[PDB]
Amino acid sequence: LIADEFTLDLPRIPSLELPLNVSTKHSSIQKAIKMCGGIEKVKEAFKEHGPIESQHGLQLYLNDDTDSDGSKSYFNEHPVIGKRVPFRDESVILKVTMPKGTLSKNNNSVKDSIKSLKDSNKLRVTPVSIVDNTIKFREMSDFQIKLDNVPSAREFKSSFGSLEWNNFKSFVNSVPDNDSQPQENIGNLILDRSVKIPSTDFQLPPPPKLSMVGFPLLYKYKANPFDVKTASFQDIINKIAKLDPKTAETMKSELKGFVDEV
Amino acid sequence: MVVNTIYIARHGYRSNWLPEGPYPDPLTGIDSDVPLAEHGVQQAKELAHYLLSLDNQPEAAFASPFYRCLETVQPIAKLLEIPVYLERGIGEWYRPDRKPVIPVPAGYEILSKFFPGVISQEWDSTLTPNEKGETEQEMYMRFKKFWPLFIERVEKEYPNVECILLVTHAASKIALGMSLLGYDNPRMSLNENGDKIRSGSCSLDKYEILKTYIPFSDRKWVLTMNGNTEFLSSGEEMNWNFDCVAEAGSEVETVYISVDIPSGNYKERTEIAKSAILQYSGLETDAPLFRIGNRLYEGSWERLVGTELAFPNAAHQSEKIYRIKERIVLSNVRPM
Amino acid sequence: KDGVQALIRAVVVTKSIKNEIMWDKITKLFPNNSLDNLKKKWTARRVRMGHSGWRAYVDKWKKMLVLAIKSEKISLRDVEELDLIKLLDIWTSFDEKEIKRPLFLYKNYEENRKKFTLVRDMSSMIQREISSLKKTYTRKISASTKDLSKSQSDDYIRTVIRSILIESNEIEALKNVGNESIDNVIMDMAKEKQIYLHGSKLECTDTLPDILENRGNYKDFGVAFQY
Amino acid sequence: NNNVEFLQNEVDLEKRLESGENGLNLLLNTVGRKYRCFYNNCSRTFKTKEKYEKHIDKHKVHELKL
Ligand SMILES: [Zn+2]
Repeated sequence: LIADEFTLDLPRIPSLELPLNVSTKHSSIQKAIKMCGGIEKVKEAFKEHGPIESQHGLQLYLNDDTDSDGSKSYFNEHPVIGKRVPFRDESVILKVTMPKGTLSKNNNSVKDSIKSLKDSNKLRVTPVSIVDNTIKFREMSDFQIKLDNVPSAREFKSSFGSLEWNNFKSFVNSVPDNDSQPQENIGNLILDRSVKIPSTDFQLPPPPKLSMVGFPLLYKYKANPFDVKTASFQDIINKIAKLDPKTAETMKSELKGFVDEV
Repeated sequence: MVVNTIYIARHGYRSNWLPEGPYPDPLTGIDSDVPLAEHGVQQAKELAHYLLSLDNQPEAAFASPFYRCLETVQPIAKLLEIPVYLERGIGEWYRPDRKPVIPVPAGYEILSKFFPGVISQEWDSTLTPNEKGETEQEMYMRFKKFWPLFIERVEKEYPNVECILLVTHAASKIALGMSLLGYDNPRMSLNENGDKIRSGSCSLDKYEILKTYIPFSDRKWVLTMNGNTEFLSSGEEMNWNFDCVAEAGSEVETVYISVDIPSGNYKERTEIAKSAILQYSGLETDAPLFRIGNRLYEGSWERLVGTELAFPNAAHQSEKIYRIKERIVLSNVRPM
Repeated sequence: KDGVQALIRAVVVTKSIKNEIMWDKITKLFPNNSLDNLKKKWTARRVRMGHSGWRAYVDKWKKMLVLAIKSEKISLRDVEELDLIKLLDIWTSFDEKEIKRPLFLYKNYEENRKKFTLVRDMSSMIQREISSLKKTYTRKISASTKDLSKSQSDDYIRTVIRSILIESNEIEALKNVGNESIDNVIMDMAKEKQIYLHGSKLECTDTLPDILENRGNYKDFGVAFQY
Repeated sequence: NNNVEFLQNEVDLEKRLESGENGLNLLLNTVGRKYRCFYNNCSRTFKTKEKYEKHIDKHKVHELKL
């Protein structure tokens, strides 16, 4: 008795390998595609072509909830970038066709669900498609900065992110027609004290890409293959005191002597 | 040889199957020659996209000339851009004692009004059903006679057509398949576990030669796809078989697995050849054996460190997204 | 054109013996264009068989070539002088020994196992990104028999053989080991290039010494400890 | 890189492992095993088994002379 000769003429379909544990519910699979920007973005991302260095790819947000004012729950999250696999070895998708409630009795494993029906005629298996294009997330996540307690970031999120008209009027009416102190800290304008911030912080907003490389660099503790030595202890502490006497006085009061690393 | 792939498909969902009316009368005026419901309007368009996605598309389509069958092939003919021919030989079955009468199908001249440019007349029928209806024995003999004549007409009327689509009826589909395989009667099972050719709404089969003119009567046909219905948003419905007494139309916990064929290098892609066939044994075991064309393979059961989502609607209101998590990684095997 | 298998075998014979595709001499074997159609057809052909097909050709050639030398069906000087005609005639005369149909499977799992005793078988940024995207990370749920004791004991023979050959009237550690196993291990080490053999003196190949000398940088750890 | 030389060592090992050597002999010959005579008032030593076999065969010849 020969084993059934199934077709491989089948449709070729795209795939997405998420570095997430997506449960079987519609709510879960829906939330997962929303983290990538919706089904339009995912389908478009499979159609990108050209040198891998240039591909914009798909952007994944690990935090993407929405607050009561409709603003993003984590404005500023730099995304995990995914790209199409350059050479995806083709694989066949098989449909396994169990009786109702077989999967749960087998601790949700398909292996055990096959083995627990070894002699049955009910358990159909058939090939359904070949996959030959896949997006994988594989580069590191960028440096993340938290703006939850930065005064100007809260004013921006609660206006330009919420689209609330009361907040938007209050915001634009507060923007000076001309700024007389562009040299001074923005905290002098934004009075709000509900947030702990030091006056040494200028509320400088963070850049859209901090790690200019998605993969770790090859330092490997190797040097690249491609004079204070004469000074006295008093001369060295005097040079430090030229910029800040506090560190110089602290050093003189504590240290016993310099050493050249030779 | 020219004809090397035969496709057979059941017509769409009939208007008389709905839970409530008003049920529309046959526009062709012939008894029981009813129109396709909205389910048939959608599902015939699905099958057109599905056949367009396969890298082995038909080059000619033969309809049983009933209105429901020609209506089913109309979107196929439009979207695939292929010629349609009548063939009454693949016609419906009616038992001899049918009341009030045995219906006879409409002709090209009137069908041309309902199907302008879709249908074509450069093919007369290979043979035709008895006007007094048919016993199941005479019915099966009709299909047994049909096949060796039909292919010898197709391969001479057309010089190079290799793949053909038949659009037809539940009894006809099963009888055509069983006779193409050569069984003594169409009520037999394909195997001792009791499988039969399925025949639900829009259900499709594929028959192919195993791996100069050789008689069609000498060639052996393999049933390589046997009631494929994945491309239907409502799945297979209204399934029927010769075990049913009545004439046709009057809990499945599915999971998905990926079988991967990793190549021993990163700068290259493992490609599955176009005309290949899959066989397996032992999925119940920790080392299943798989055939993919010329090469044998042995697996290993593995769980993915993440979740893989596949989008079948995105082939080369709702998406049929598959979750993939268990995998069978295939290592090569040397026969000894 | 029909000699495409002769071209594939000539690429295998040259790249296996001389470590490179000796195109200059291959051109003198099967008459074709000066390099171009040979190089184009070879390059087109390999992509249809991949690394899996290449290994099938290499493993078969290695097996035929050791059997041929074991039975003296060629004189070693003809291999060194690269007599492609004789070398290709070796595979030719060996392929005449067997024939088969493309395989098939039985529906019962056990029946296949009864019928057949099937045999199992640093770079730039963009190259790292390419490689890292192709890999799949998977947790093994099950496989073939573990066979741990035989594998462990076989590796214990590797340990004891290596521990002899690395520096220096009895051996104690192999006393309890079956006398049949030692043959397999010394043979495997020869195939894996780990050993050489004078008329009755084994020696380790420089790979074991060099891997220890390069990866075992203890003189540097000594400097780090002082610092 | 020494491919024909490696084939020569490999096939020569396979020949010698068929020429009655247990493999453990090739190990023992590196480890320091000299063979030694066992006959009455003989004590001579050999660094290969063939030379030991010849020496014991010379003792069989001595028994035949006697
Ligand atoms: Zn002696």
